[PDB]
Amino acid sequence: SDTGRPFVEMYSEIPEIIHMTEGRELVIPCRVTSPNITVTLKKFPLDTLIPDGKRIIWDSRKGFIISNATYKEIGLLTCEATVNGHLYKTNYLTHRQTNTI
Repeated sequence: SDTGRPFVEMYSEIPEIIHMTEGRELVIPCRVTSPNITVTLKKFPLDTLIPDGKRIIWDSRKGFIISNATYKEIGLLTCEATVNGHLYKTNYLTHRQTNTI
C-alpha cells in the first residue's frame, strides 16, 4: 500500500545479512505491491545503484536482481521509496562469503 507500507518484504532495524558471492546472481529482496511505486536502490553513504535493466534488473515482485554480482554490490545496500510523503526504506548488508569453495 502507498498509504500503509509499499514494501512486502522489509527489515526492522538490523540489516539483512545476505551471504553473497561475486560473478553469480545477487537478489536484494525489497519487493513492493506494484512497480508504479518505483523503488530506488541506494547504497551507503549516498551511492545510487541505478536499475539499468540488464545487469541490475528491478523485479518489483521479487527484488533487485543483480544477475552478475560485483564489488559494486558489497556493502550496506538500502532500498528507498518516499511514497506518500514518507521515506519507507529497508537495509541489506551484502557480505561476500570470502573464499566460496
